Amino acid sequence: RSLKKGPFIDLHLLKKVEKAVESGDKKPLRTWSRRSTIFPNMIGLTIAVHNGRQHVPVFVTDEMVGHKLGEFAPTRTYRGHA
Amino acid sequence: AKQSMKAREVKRVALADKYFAKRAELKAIISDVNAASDEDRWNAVLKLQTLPRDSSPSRQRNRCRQTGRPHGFLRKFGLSRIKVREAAMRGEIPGLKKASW
Amino acid sequence: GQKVHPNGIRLGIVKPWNSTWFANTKEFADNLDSDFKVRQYLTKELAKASVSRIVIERPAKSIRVTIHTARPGIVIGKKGEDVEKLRKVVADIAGVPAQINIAEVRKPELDAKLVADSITSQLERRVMFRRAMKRAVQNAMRLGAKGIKVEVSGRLGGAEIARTEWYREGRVPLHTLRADIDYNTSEAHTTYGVIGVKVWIFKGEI
Amino acid sequence: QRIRIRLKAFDHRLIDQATAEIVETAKRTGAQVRGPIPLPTRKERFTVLISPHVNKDARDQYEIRTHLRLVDIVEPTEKTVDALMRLDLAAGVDVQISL
Amino acid sequence: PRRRVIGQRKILPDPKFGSELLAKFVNILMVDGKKSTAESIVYSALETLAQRSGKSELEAFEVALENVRPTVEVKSRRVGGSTYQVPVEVRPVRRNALAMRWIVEAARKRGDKSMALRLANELSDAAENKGTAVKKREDVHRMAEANKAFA
Amino acid sequence: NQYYGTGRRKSSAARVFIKPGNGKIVINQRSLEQYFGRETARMVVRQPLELVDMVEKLDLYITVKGGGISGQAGAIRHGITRALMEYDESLRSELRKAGFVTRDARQVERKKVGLRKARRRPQFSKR
RNA sequence: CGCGAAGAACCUUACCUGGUCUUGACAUCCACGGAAGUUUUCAGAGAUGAGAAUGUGCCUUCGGGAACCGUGAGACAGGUGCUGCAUGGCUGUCGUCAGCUCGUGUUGUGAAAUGUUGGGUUAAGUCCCGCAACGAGCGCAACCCUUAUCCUUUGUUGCCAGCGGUCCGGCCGGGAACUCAAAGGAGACUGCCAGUGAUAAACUGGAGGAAGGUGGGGAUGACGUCAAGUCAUCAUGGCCCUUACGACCAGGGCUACACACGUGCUACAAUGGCGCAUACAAAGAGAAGCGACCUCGCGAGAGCAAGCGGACCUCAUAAAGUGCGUCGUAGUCCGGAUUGGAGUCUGCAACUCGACUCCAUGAAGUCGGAAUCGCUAGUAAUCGUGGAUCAGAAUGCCACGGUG
Ligand SMILES: [K+]
Ligand SMILES: [K+]
Ligand SMILES: [K+]
Ligand SMILES: [K+]
Ligand SMILES: [K+]
Ligand SMILES: [K+]
Ligand SMILES: [K+]
Ligand SMILES: [K+]
Ligand SMILES: [K+]
Ligand SMILES: [Mg+2]
Ligand SMILES: [Mg+2]
Ligand SMILES: [Mg+2]
Ligand SMILES: [Mg+2]
Ligand SMILES: [Mg+2]
Ligand SMILES: [Mg+2]
Ligand SMILES: [Mg+2]
Ligand SMILES: [Mg+2]
Ligand SMILES: [Mg+2]
Ligand SMILES: [Mg+2]
Ligand SMILES: [Mg+2]
Ligand SMILES: [Mg+2]
Ligand SMILES: [Mg+2]
Ligand SMILES: [Mg+2]
Ligand SMILES: [Mg+2]
Ligand SMILES: [Mg+2]
Ligand SMILES: [Mg+2]
Ligand SMILES: [Mg+2]
Ligand SMILES: [Mg+2]
Repeated sequence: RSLKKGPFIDLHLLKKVEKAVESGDKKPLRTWSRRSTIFPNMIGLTIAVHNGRQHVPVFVTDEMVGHKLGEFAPTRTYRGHA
Repeated sequence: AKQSMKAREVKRVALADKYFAKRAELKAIISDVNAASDEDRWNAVLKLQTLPRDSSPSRQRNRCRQTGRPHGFLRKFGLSRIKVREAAMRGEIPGLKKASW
Repeated sequence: GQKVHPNGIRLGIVKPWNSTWFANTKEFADNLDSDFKVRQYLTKELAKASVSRIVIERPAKSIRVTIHTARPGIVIGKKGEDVEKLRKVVADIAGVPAQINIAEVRKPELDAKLVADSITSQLERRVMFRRAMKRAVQNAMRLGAKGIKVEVSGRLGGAEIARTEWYREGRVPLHTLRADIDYNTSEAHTTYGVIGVKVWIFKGEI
Repeated sequence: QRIRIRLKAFDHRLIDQATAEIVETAKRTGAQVRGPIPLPTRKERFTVLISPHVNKDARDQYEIRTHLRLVDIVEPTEKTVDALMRLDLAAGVDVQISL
Repeated sequence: PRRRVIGQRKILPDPKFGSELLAKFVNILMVDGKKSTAESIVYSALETLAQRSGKSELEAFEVALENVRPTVEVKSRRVGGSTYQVPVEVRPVRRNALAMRWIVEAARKRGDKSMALRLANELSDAAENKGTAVKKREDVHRMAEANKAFA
Repeated sequence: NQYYGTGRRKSSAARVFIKPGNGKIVINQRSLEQYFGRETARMVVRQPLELVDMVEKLDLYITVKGGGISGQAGAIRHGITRALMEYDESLRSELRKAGFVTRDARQVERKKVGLRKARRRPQFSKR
């Protein structure tokens, strides 16, 4: 776990989220920053997170706050062995 | 070892000694415990990403000088485990000799 | 079986290092690197000078290089026209003022590095390896060596299957630490590949 | 007032020559030399894989031996300290001067 | 060894009693190089034995020991396609080591609380010809009589 | 006067000073029982002075460093023996006959390459 | 099969998805234009594109070159692409086993033999005898390092016997005795004695001695064998790609999980668990480093900050042990896996995927089938400590000491 001396979100996405809040809800905001945490300003937005080869869409709700963006986009596919 | 890799390492070293080792204040004396818990700290944290992904000294793999071998490095000589033995044996390394005890 | 290399098994018993400077952990890695570059450069452009040993000393500040060659005229040149060219070009490779000596080997038939590269040169000119091999052995033995063995290996005479032929004669006690055994290796680059040459020369005890 | 100087070399034969030479050089200048003192020698040790590939179990062990000596001059008259600056110390030894 | 005629490493006697037999016993009982713990177990159990069996501290140890020493063992020898248990007489020094080893191994497989209490009870009933240690001796002798034809 | 002796063991080195008097034993400014909590160490230290029965006739001043308790007890016995030599020099044979003169030259063997210990090799499997 | 890898979050990275470049990320050659470097804004995930400040360094023997940047076109670059059955170099293995050969002579039509066999002896083709063989070489042994005893020299940062002082601390004066440091020597040779043995070689035993028969350990790997391994350390013959099999970037992956095997660690308890007190090491490392004392925190750690390129300071309080108390044979006051919560630290960044801390939870496990592995003495077993790699990240590897 990181420190209580600041959470971590990247600039290139912090600009996009704060630019997209006032202009309403639109097509999902496409990103690669799996490592940026989720802020209360994000609630209700739809973000397409990278998973190596696609941008899976996640709709942010109130309960997914404080979690990193990545953990709503699994990178491995597994359906059984037989 | 694929000259492209050698080129990457020299670029990373040159990029590290230009930005950081002087622009390491903003990761030390603003990420410090004080009353700057306002945007003073937050903006430094945000600024540190804008710098190039390199120049971070934690990104140089410390390859061998004569071959660029990424594994089996020895800091005292700067060579890999292969070239040290080869050069030790002809007598290029002062002092060094087979140890038995 | 793999043999221990014969030179450094004797370093500090009967043989001296080729570099005799002192340095702490800070610059040890960087003296070795400069020493590599100067040796790489000298052997690259003294190819026909028959240089057999390049010892490097690093006094308080400067660097001094001693060259052991069998044809000092070519490296000295007229009145020292080109040894100064060496000094000026060494000084910036090492980044420190340089001073080049030139030492001397009397009998090239009794130095392993000179024998080895002589054989490679003939092989690279398509000489029957038996002639080169059997000739170096007899030349060295009639000048007073107490023993010698040479060894070549790898696609000899343009064969399709690599072999290993070694001609030994005299006395070469590799297991005795008192023995003064001069050994050195060289490679020849044939149109059919590469051929390694190894030489052992035994000069006497203690 | 006293000068204290250390000698580091990679071999004991060369450090002996330089030590016995510096020590007598000062004694000529009339001062009294305290030493020499053989300090413990630092022996580094290295182990390296000798195959280019696998066979971890076949290694080779090397070492660097650093010999060390100490001499103290306790009445450095104003002809000794300078004189020491012009001695033919070897190449494989280095000196450390302390006042 | 095929040729070596081995000597014999010396053993220091007991500190308390000066016995060359209890030094072996402590060595047999000790584990993982903890000599002090073994001496504590042997001493405490020995003195408990002394006061239970009257007096005579270390010859109370001898009287139980003499009740468990084997006199003939069996050696398995393969003949030509069958094997026989040829019974062979035991050497003097081997008699003690066998007697001590059996007592200690039996003094481990009990339900008592401590190791001192565990060992003292074995040392007692062995002097009284009871216990797994003396049974081991009976079994070995019984096995070695059934093959007396091969002696 | 005082007579001196150096004895040593696994990794310890003891120096022992013997003086005529009554039985007094001091190890590193402490009494014999205060130092050696292990009772066999006490028996080892006293052994030479019970063989040559000068146990109540000598002061012993002893300084010990290095090693562990059993090594220190071993060194002291060797140091005592050598000093007790320097006292009489005529009671050598019987001190030799008990194995006290011999300086036990056993040392921990160095770990070797490929072995988990001095001699313990890893497990070997055919398949 | 804890192997390359002495350490995969990014990098490493060679693989995948997408976005990008084509004389190129690395080098030489020409032409041309700009001294370089800067210090900043936008777009972009970033590569990269745009743009605004910026400087004009030196000889000019006043034409350029310096060095650096950018553009053009081709010689070429580049390849962790294939072939270890085309090769070099390096390594494993039989095996630290005692063998493997040659010159000359002789025997045989010849391949070949002899020597090198035989009687003894040895760790040994080690040695002595005999002998159509006479000699020699590579191997064995010795020469090298370390350990075990003693002696000479030097005495700080190491030491303290005799002295005096003392705050009881070698801490002060002081001493060079002792431990110790590290240079130079002495010592061990079947050398001496007795017996056996072919008037032999060598064997047993004894003395003396720190050590006795190769004192202990290490380095040292003969001719060759496996077309053994490595074309991904490197070098290299042939073949292949050159708008891509080359180059740059972000994210992922190498950490998947029905299963099977190899090597380890922790346990199943009382020779033990827990709590308090308390002894005794060795070898190492340290400058973008080791970090003391003190204050804060239950803790990991935080704040301030001395000392040290080190026999001086720091890492760093050894643990088994020992004394007292408690538990009382129970899936337990054994076991500490898993999971929830809350944290610290490194690092642009710990979701995939770090280490550690505190609270809580308390799986399997009650000594393990057929079978199988290591070890002959300071060895096995057991207890801790250090180092390399390394921003962080060992139960692995390499070394050190304690009990034994
Ligand atoms: K090869
Ligand atoms: K012949
Ligand atoms: K190739
Ligand atoms: K990844
Ligand atoms: K297992
Ligand atoms: K493990
Ligand atoms: K992580
Ligand atoms: K429990
Ligand atoms: K680390
Ligand atoms: Mg790294
Ligand atoms: Mg150990
Ligand atoms: Mg294996
Ligand atoms: Mg292994
Ligand atoms: Mg990447
Ligand atoms: Mg990666
Ligand atoms: Mg033969
Ligand atoms: Mg024959
Ligand atoms: Mg021989
Ligand atoms: Mg013969
Ligand atoms: Mg040998
Ligand atoms: Mg003295
Ligand atoms: Mg093959
Ligand atoms: Mg390949
Ligand atoms: Mg892997
Ligand atoms: Mg610490
Ligand atoms: Mg139970
Ligand atoms: Mg344990
Ligand atoms: Mg460790």
